[PDB]
Amino acid sequence: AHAVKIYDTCIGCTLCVRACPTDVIEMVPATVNAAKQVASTPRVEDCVGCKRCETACPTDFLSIRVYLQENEETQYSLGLDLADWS
Amino acid sequence: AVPNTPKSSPDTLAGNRTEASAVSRPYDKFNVNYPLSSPDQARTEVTTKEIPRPEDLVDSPKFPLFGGSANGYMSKATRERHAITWTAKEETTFEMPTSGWAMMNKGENLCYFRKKEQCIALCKQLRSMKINDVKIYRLSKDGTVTFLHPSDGVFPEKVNKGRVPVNFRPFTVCQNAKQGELKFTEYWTKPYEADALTTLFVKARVAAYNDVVNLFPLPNPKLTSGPAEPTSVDYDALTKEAMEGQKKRIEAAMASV
Amino acid sequence: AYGDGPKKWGAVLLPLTIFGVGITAMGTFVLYTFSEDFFWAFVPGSKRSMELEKKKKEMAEKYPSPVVQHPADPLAGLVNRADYEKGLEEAWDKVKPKGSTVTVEEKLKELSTQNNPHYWRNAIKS
Amino acid sequence: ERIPGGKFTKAQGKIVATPDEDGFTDSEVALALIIAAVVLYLAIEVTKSLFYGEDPETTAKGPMTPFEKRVVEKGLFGSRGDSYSPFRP
Amino acid sequence: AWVGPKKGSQVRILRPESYWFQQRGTVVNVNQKTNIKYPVTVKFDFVNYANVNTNGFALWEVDELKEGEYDPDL
Amino acid sequence: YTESAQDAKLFETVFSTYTAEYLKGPMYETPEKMIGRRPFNPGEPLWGEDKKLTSNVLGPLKRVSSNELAFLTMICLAIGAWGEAQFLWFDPQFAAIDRGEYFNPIYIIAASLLPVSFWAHIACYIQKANGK
Amino acid sequence: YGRCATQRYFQVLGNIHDIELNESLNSPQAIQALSFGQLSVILLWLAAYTFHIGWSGNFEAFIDNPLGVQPINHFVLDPHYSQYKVDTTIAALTNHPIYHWLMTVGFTSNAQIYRFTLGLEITAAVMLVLSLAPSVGLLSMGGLEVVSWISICWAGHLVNFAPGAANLTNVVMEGPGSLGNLMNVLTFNGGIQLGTQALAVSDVAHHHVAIGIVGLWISALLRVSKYAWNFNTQSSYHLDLSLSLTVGGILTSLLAQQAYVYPALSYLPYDYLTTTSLYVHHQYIGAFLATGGFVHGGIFLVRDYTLSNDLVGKLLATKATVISTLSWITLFLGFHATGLYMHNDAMAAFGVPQKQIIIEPVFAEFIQQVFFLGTPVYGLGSAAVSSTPTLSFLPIISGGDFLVHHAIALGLHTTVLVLIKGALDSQGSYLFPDKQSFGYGFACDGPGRGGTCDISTWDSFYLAFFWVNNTVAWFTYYFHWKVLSLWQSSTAVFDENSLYLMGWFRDYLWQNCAALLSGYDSLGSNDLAVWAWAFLLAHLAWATGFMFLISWRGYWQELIDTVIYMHLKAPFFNEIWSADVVTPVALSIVQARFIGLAHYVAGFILTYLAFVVGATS
Ligand code: CLA
Ligand code: CLA
Ligand code: CLA
Ligand code: CLA
Ligand SMILES: CC1=C(/C=C/C(C)=C/C=C/C(C)=C/C=C/C=C(C)/C=C/C=C(C)/C=C/C2=C(C)CCCC2(C)C)C(C)(C)CCC1
Ligand SMILES: CC1=C(/C=C/C(C)=C/C=C/C(C)=C/C=C/C=C(C)/C=C/C=C(C)/C=C/C2=C(C)CCCC2(C)C)C(C)(C)CCC1
Ligand SMILES: CC1=C(C/C=C(\C)CCC[C@H](C)CCC[C@H](C)CCCC(C)C)C(=O)c2ccccc2C1=O
Ligand code: SF4
Ligand code: SF4
Repeated sequence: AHAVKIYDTCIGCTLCVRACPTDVIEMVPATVNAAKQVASTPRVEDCVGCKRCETACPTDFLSIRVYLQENEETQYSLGLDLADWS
Repeated sequence: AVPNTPKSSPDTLAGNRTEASAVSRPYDKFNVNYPLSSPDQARTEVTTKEIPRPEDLVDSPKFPLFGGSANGYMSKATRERHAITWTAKEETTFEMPTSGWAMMNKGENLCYFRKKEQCIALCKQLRSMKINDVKIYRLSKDGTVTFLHPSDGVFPEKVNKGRVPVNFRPFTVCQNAKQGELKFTEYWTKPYEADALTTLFVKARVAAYNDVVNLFPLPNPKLTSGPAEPTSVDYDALTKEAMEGQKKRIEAAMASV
Repeated sequence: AYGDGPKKWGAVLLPLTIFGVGITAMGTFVLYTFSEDFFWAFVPGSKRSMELEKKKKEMAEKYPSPVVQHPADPLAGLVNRADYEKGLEEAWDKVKPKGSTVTVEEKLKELSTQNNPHYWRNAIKS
Repeated sequence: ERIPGGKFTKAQGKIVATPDEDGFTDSEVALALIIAAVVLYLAIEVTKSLFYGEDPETTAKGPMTPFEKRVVEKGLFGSRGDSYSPFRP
Repeated sequence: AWVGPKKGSQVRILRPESYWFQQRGTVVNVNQKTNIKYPVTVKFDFVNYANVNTNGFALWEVDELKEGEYDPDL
Repeated sequence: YTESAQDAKLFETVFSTYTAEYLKGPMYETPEKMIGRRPFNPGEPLWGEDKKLTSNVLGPLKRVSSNELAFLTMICLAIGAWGEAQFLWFDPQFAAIDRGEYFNPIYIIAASLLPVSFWAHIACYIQKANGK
Repeated sequence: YGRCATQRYFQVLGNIHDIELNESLNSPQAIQALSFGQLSVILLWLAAYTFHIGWSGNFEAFIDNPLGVQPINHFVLDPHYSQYKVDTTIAALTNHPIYHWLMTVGFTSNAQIYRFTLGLEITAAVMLVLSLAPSVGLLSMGGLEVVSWISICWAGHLVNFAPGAANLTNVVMEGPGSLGNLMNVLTFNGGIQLGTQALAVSDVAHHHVAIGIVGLWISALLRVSKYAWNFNTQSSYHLDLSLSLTVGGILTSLLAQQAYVYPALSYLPYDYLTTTSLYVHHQYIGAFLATGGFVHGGIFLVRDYTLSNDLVGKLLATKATVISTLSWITLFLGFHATGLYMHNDAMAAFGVPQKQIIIEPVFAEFIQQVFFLGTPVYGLGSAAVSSTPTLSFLPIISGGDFLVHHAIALGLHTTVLVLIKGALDSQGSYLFPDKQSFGYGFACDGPGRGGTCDISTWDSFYLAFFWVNNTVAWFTYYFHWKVLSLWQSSTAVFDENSLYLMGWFRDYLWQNCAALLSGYDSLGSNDLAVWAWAFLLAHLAWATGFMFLISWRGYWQELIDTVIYMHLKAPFFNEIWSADVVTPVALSIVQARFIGLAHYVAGFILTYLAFVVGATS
């Protein structure tokens, strides 16, 4: 499961949420940005690692970071379509 | 048909897919609240009666106008299914996530897919066509149904109450500890998983190491079975003067800030 | 003759050494793939690795080492963590912004706590 | 008999002189194979030792030798460090 | 009272990882709320690799520069 | 009291500064701080706040006076120069080998003392700068 | 079990020896045990060579006529041979100087070789025994004192087996005696001794005793320098590994150079193929070791270094200057070397070879004449002729060697540029500011920020290994053509046609492939058939590396998905294979890049080895 993290620099764009093809990122209330909302990743197990969320983050560097973990691949992380491991 | 599909059941072909995933991939596990972020988040429960497994549905009225394709999921070769339940306002054409085209029903609609990515792509397409209440479910091997996507009822693009932040790190991305600083710890290869306290502590520790004018010698252990070496340096006096130096240095540093 | 020697030994061994040995190696590697200890040291959370970690912890807590070791928890190195925090508290009170309501122990709890359920050692219900 | 290939083999006229006999007979080859079998047994032992790693009790339950005690105490031979460095000094 | 750099004033970025580190940018607006961690919104002539030239910075990550104490030639 | 983000950053700075100034002393006890790893050896600080080498950097001859080290390095330099000159150019020893006779051990032993003189004069200046 | 993917293989096999990640045997005792096992493998490999040389080989016939006999490596018993090929082939000939080494170190019989094989097997058993019991006690073994003692013992062996040892009067029993008595076994004549056309065994023994004694003294001096100023501030297995690898690469490259120019094995220069293979092999090994030193330096930066105001911190702070200046050096060298070569190509093509830009290597000629040569060959710097010159195999340089050395400098500087750039950007670039938290090797950072392909620090080595192979190819072409011209007595075809690159094609590659390609044809097959076959095999491996490097994953993952669909829809097999066991997935990006590089370099090495054999046969 590719770990995905959210940092203080997030400004509540919701672009990372809209860019996720597997509904990993999620908008929680917070008191750190003017938008009063901050991205969170409660469904990292569905993260394929495509880094579309990083392509849509407007901050100077990625307020959302996807750390690929090749030693912990999952059928959800590998995007398996014809093989089931459950 | 035996040449079209294998004659054995999906469970028979699966063998011990479970009890081997727990061995082959012991890391692959879901957290205690998979679709949600906090334990006290309603956690709406659905059963097979609401969203049945696809092998139990034949010519269901809720299926869209789909002609079948080779790009669907692997029946009898995979057991995990993802289902979409969305309600239409009119009967129009849409692209299946597995290529090909289907036509939505006037009312309720229901599709089955293998990967959640296909379901999310279809949800994006439908919401682009002004469709609400797109609910995405997951079908397990034994038939347990997990409700996903608008897990708390509100789409993730819109902030909603009761959603605890997850994987939120209270600093900038480059304020993570370096791997060398987190060496010999559980976070050596994964500094992004360290606590804020741990990262700050190691970032202060590296600075402490680079001040050998005040760093403490940390005397050698007494491992040999013989008598203690008389030496020529008093560790007690050094410890006392190091306590004094630490006190004065902390006082000066706090005066600076 | 010159040919004899390596001819007979070769006719015995080269079939063995190539066919039998390589085929046995391939088959045993396929078996090792389906073995429970398949790359156990490099698969996170594997049963053998977790049992080894538990036994290492048990040996460390049963046979203390006179020499100082690298702390698995960086804060566990402190000989008196109580004194560490007490000093912090004193320094923070010295440089607290006015009558701030924020205390040191609450801040340490806030920094130490972290919600990363998807990180392993947390997905193993640990 | 060989068909020579390459300009230098023909030019220099080097001949591959086959020895009249073999060179190792058969008994000494058998002795070499026996010694290699012993080496193979030792290699199997080493492979079993390394694959399962070092058990946690050894180096923790077995007390260090006085040489090892004094070396760790005084920081010698790569101790007081985290490196191997066979060419230490 | 106003806290942070003045609107429209050139500031030098002190954030080590920022694409415009030690470079210069114009302050668009500073959020006058104590809870905002990165209120100082700075606009730069150069766009980063994401083709975005506006970012918010913390109060301690920007150095306000006087009208003639910086280098006009970058 | 509606803690500010700047107040949180101030606490982070205070924590980092306090930790940094606290882990230096004998209250952290990490393998790095063990003698012969990062620290300066117990009773022998090599340099102080100013980066000036102390007499402890010389080791066994940490209390040999500056005058004695100057004499040692000058004598070693003179003897080594004499040995090198008598080995290479004046009465060359390789040419003596070509004559079938052995080397002259005096020349080799003398010429061995030039790096001795080098490190000896470096140590001599270290002692002189420390007032020894 | 085994409900993983095929990606598990290439994911773990890429780190299967990354023992720092292997928590079980993570202690340094285990790493020393790995060293013991590796040395046991080396001993068994040397035992292999000695056993097959003494079993089916002509060493007893080699010592008698080292110039007129071709050394035999092992007996060939391939069942695929046709009776003619069986009658054609005698045995696998020798491409290594083990016959020469055994002759030099005093082997005079196959019985001695057999005892050597037994001793090698017993020593491998000893190494395995030592590896059985890792222990801080065994960590004491080693050190520069130990290797210097090994050198002293080797000096003793060479003294015992020097050709003049028979005339030696026993020093330890009858005293040192006259100087000539010691000269029977210890000499410093210098250079080739004529006859054997190699350094005297007395010279080598004397060298080794001197080196061992000096090494003991140097180790003692280094340890007293550790007495005062005792600072092991940065200990890392990768830092020490980088030190060892860089020193070993320097030593191996120096070995290649000084073993060609000062051969130490008797009757080695008479064997052209073994000399060329020796030089090429050792230069490749040295370049690989230097590249490994840089790689492990990068790894130490990635996951073992803590930023400080030290040497490495200073290097990192001004890494932009280092990378920019290295880029300037590489750009200048490449621009000028390529431009001069193209100018010479145009001049030679246009029938005007005089108008080529031939910059005389006057600096290297000055060094050679003033410091090395004993006769006036060029006359610059000095013209004195030595009354009693010594012999060696130092080549005489000319105009083309200037351009070739500039190509070598370009290759070395570009390799260093890539390696240093990757290692120093492992700490982060403005495209990837947080590379310190991503590990040494990773695929990419995605298509965002314009693209981040090959941004990993491991990808820096992946890119620089092509340059390593290219630089080694350049200077090994240089060495091979130089020695081919010297042996074929041309020495003017090289000096004129190496100025332009069409010469490097026509006279070197196209010319020296004539006999190799005729290894087998319609007429028949000769002893070079195996090398033509290996030539083709190496080209095939190189182009498969091209496949793995050019085409990337996604395509192949979709294709493999369709193949899985075919299998799951196939009759008689969907009942048996559900793709759940070892799921076939495409190679990961890092795995694909490494496998493509591996095929590329395997084809590289095998192609050049086959070409060298077919050219210098
Ligand atoms: C690097 C080691 C090595 C290699 C590659 C070879 C290669 C070869 N040997 Mg051989 N051999 C070796 C060492 C080696 N030998 C040693 C040390 C001995 C002394 C016991 C022998 C004794 C020997 C005999 C008696 C015969 C061969 C034969 C052969 C040929 C056919 C293969 C075979 O049947 O092997 C059989 C070899 C053995 C049974 C001996 C075991 C080999 C050593 C001890 C193991 C070395 C392993 C090494 C450390 C690498 C391990 C890692 C690996 C997994 C990658 C082939 C050319 C045959 C031949 O010429 O027929 C045409 C034959 O009849 N060998
Ligand atoms: C004594 C020297 C030495 C030592 C101890 C190490 C040790 C290590 N290296 Mg290292 N390295 C070295 C030299 C050394 N290296 C050199 C010289 C280079 C430059 C070439 C490198 C380049 C290098 C890289 C780039 C990396 C390492 C890594 C590592 C670590 C993991 C090794 C691993 O699992 O690889 C796995 C080993 C393999 C997969 C071996 C490949 C098998 C080969 C290719 C087979 C092909 C040959 C085939 C038979 C030919 C067929 C021919 C055909 C015609 C048939 C480990 C600590 C890794 C690391 O630390 O990352 C965190 C890493 O990424 N090393
Ligand atoms: C023939 C193939 C080839 C060529 C020419 C180059 C050329 C270059 N590579 Mg390169 N590379 C190659 C294959 C090649 N690579 C392969 C296969 C790989 C493996 C992936 C790499 C991996 C690689 C890396 C990883 C790096 C390079 C770098 C470089 C540059 C080094 C600086 C230099 O020499 O400038 C000289 C430039 C040339 C020779 C290009 C040709 C220019 C003209 C045509 C020749 C001169 C004509 C004349 C003088 C100009 C006329 C001027 C006026 C009259 C108009 C250079 C542009 C390094 C770099 O960019 O640093 C600056 C670097 O980091 N390369
Ligand atoms: C970065 C530039 C660079 C590099 C890396 C090298 C590298 C090398 N050169 Mg070289 N060379 C260069 C530029 C360079 N050259 C230039 C510009 C010229 C003038 C045409 C030469 C002329 C030259 C000759 C004649 C010889 C070498 C040789 C060599 C090799 C041996 C080392 C040596 O002699 O150092 C030489 C290094 C220098 C002289 C330093 C040059 C570095 C400067 C900074 C580059 C710019 C110089 C500038 C244009 C001069 C302006 C002059 C003007 C003010 C009057 C080595 C591969 C030798 C060789 O081929 O061995 C076989 C040899 O004999 N070089
Ligand atoms: C020598 C030696 C060694 C090695 C070993 C090895 C390395 C082995 C391997 C082995 C192997 C690796 C084997 C393999 C095999 C394979 C096979 C045997 C296959 C076959 C196949 C076939 C026969 C068929 C083919 C085909 C097809 C399929 C199609 C196309 C056509 C054809 C027909 C061709 C060592 C060092 C260890 C030690 C001892 C000695
Ligand atoms: C990445 C990195 C790293 C690594 C590094 C390295 C890897 C290095 C190497 C280095 C090296 C590898 C070096 C080398 C050197 C060498 C030398 C220094 C030599 C010299 C010599 C000379 C100079 C001489 C010359 C000559 C001759 C001999 C002849 C001719 C003439 C003349 C005189 C010229 C580290 C981590 C650590 C740090 C950080 C970064
Ligand atoms: C061809 C190709 C493939 C397909 C190649 C694969 C899947 C590997 C080929 C496997 C070979 C054919 C061996 C197959 C299995 C053998 C039976 C050996 C099994 C060994 C195990 C038991 C260890 C990729 O996956 C790929 C990925 C990324 C970039 C480029 C490419 C690429 O070019
Ligand atoms: S796109 Fe980036 S800044 Fe915007 S909400 Fe998502 S993570 Fe935060
Ligand atoms: S990498 Fe892709 S799947 Fe993973 S969180 Fe980002 S957008 Fe979602």
